[PDB]
Amino acid sequence: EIELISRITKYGERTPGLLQLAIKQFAVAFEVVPRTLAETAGLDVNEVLPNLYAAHNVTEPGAVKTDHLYK
Amino acid sequence: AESLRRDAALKVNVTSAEGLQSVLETNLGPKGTLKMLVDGAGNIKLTKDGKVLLTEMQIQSPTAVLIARAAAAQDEITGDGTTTVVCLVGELLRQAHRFIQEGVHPRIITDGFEIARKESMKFLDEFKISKTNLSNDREFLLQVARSSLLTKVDADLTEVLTPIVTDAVLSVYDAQADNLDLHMVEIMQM
Amino acid sequence: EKISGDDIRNQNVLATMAVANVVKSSLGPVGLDKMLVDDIGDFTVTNDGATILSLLDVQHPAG
Amino acid sequence: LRAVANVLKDKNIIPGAGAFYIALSRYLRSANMNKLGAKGKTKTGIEAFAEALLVIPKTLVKNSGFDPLDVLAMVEDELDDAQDSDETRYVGVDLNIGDSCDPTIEGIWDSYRVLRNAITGATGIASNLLLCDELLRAGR
Amino acid sequence: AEALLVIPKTLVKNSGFDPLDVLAMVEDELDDAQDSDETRYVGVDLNIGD
Amino acid sequence: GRQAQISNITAAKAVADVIRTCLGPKAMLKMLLDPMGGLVLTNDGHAILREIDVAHPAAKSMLELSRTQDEEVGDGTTTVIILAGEILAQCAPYLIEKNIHPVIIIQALKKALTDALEVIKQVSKPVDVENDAAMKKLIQASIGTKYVIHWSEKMCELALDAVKTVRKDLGQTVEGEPNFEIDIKRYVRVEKIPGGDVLDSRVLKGVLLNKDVVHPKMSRHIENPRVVLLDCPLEYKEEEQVQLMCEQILAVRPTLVITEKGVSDLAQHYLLKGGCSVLRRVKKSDNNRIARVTGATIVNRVEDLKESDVGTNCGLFKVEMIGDEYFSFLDKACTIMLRGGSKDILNEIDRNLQDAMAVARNVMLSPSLSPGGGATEMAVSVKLAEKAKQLEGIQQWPYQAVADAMECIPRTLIQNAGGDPIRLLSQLRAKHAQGNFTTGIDGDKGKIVDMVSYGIWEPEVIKQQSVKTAIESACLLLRVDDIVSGV
Repeated sequence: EIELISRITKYGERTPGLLQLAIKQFAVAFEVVPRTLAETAGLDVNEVLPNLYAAHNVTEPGAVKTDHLYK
Repeated sequence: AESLRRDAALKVNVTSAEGLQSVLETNLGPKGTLKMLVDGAGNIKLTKDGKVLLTEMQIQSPTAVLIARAAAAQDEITGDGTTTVVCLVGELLRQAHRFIQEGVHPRIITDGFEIARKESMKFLDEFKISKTNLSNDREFLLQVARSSLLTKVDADLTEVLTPIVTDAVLSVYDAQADNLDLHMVEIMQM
Repeated sequence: EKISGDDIRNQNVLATMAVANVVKSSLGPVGLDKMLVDDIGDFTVTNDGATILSLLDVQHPAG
Repeated sequence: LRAVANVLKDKNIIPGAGAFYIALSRYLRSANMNKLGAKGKTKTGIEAFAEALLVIPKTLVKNSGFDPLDVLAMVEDELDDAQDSDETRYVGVDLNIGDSCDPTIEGIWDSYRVLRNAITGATGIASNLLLCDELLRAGR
Repeated sequence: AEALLVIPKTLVKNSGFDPLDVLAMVEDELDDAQDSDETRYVGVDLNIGD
Repeated sequence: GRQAQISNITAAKAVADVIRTCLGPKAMLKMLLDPMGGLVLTNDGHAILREIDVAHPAAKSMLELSRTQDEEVGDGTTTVIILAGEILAQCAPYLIEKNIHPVIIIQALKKALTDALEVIKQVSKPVDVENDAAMKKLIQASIGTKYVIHWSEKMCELALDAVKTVRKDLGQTVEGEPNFEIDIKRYVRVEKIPGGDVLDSRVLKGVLLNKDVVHPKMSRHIENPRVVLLDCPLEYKEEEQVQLMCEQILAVRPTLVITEKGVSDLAQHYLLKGGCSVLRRVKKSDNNRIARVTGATIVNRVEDLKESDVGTNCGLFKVEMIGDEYFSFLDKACTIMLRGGSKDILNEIDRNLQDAMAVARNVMLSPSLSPGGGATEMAVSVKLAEKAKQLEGIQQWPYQAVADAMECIPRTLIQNAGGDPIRLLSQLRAKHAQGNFTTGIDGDKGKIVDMVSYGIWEPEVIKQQSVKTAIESACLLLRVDDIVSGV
């Protein structure tokens, strides 16, 4: 759910027209799944959310993805 | 998360103009009706002048305040057409209120009037007719003076006041550039 | 009026608790300030908690 | 006195009895349609201005009980024959008889200064009433 | 005549596009088609708005 | 509790709700209903806010912050409130539903303000401050839609002569460098002079006084009059004491005598044979400007008056009557003389010229221009989306909410334009990427067009102070989480 956010936002600016507003809100609706997992586990909302974005977003000088996308 | 679509609102401002328009609607023209207005003074007074009607009644509605100020500017400059302007403002809001539900923006409504006003000046110059300064127009001034007289009376008094009003201006004012002063004409009440 | 027993003891705790909960936001330099409005309608903005209790109007013996 | 005072000041005169309002409302309607030099959206509100100028001849016949639609069609029928000929003839509403009339023969005339400030004056007054979206109540 | 113009304004109202702009583009297009001496049918496009 | 934080956002929304349609040159007119039956039809945003009676205390804080910006600059008052008001709207679900700490939001706005100023410096374009023709279209923003639109050609020459006269570079790294070092208060202060013409109006450099000659027979032409300043006037502190005070001034044999207070008739005969004019009724506030345009040392006691005074650089003594009143022309300072055909015309030009020179200095202070009509507000929001991905922190969520508030200013002009706001904002955002932020919004037409043709530009200092005060106003409302009552 977190990894698909980067792919949905990439197609938002690529598709012209009024659909740009619905595509961006389409990826935001997937953020509720990781948020409920942190609330039911007692973890803070301000903790898990920024750690998931920094794990799946890195700067790699190359086309092939590296490290781990399974986080 | 509080944000709105900015609902049209407006309404009663135009509705209050329709109620005020009907007051001066039947009061305009020589065939109109004469209404009696007495507020607190115990003195019966009947007049069709649109400016006098608004000054003798206390209006709490803010809409009629701007209309009351428009009659004061036309009296000190033009001195006539006080009721006609009121009828044009109220009727114009009726046609503009229907376009609100269609989505017509009020700024374009205001901008569209300025375009029609500039185009009206071109037709106004060709439609008007110039009148000579010669003093032989007294016969023509008789029919012109009756325009304002027939409005405020039953038309029986106009025939009596026709030679008086016409000869009042020509006698005091010789024909030159000069100027005119209405204060020099005395008024006696009996 | 005279009130004794544990009923007046609980009211004194809740009264001091309501006053304490107001000044908990100004504790420490990272804390938050507050505005004190009088009957005139004026106010002030300061981060010092010492001048707050002097200008704060509270009717209570422990206050 | 103030109506005759404007006759000596200004040499221009306009006929009354709705002769100017009917001729102006009809001219402005066909002028923008031929030129089409303003805008497509703007001409929507311009039509409301032309229809708002026809209330004056309809008001004069409304107090007397005459049909405002009947006297409106009789004036438009006379203006169609005047457009074909190259002459100039003014048409106006006669309240006594109920048919049309010649304002030059009847002698109904209105001041130029009064009617010039009436169109411009009523434009700004009626515009400001539509510029207020929400009534502001304050001060107490 | 004005009662028949609500259908093209109703179709565009649900799409979100300004019904005033689509009305002006159709009326201005029919005027140029008569002077060009041809037959061209015009209709309201809901997706694009023109 | 949390109820006080909701009332702070609600109070900020209620204040900005009135000025929503008051932003831009297309702003409409508002009707304020007074309890006494009066109405205010003026469309001025900051003039109505002073008469608005408010309840919540945070609404009074927005009125005081808008008054400070109204004195510095004439426009942009409603811009700060609308920009700061929309920030709390986007951050409302983040503070409550998302349970985000308020200081994190405040700290995020501080870091976003630094990045916002960097984008404004990049989108700015260089402009020549010495060009008189370039300053015409700039100051015109405060000119058009006013009575001065006809004289605007002559009004541009009057404003530039006063700013360029009192400005001093003095560039160096030692004591610090003010850019052009302009002083509006003391030097640019304008005094209305009745009579005359606007076309022939010129900028005078010196001190002007409307007082006439106090003696019936006096020479109306003096070659080089020397200004002499004093505190205590000539009078009994009896005939020798007044003459003794004159001998201290006549020691240098001056050809002109200017007294702050009145002059008795006994002192007029003593100074008559000395060949010097007597001028009484001089204000105290103007005495500081006289010493700078003359050099006579202000001294209290007459016996302590120094001889270092000089009357050099005096243009003319001519007393010739102008406007049925006798004037005096003495032309590091200047005195703007506004001449017109009546006092009502000069009263409107006064406030208009002061606001025109305030915008004129705004271009002089920052030699750069920013695109107007919502182009600057939209161009910054585009850069906020790119830098949001590189933050990688908890501040990313409140940082992205700023871009939504940055797009409210261009959406405001669209609400007054009459078109579809969603359709225009979608296409306008894509034009700034490949268009070098040259795509603005046209007010008269309403179709999205470039600003290269019309050439609408505004100085940078207005855009900098607008976004700087908005963050300080939005964060200040979040600083107070609790409100109490009582003395």
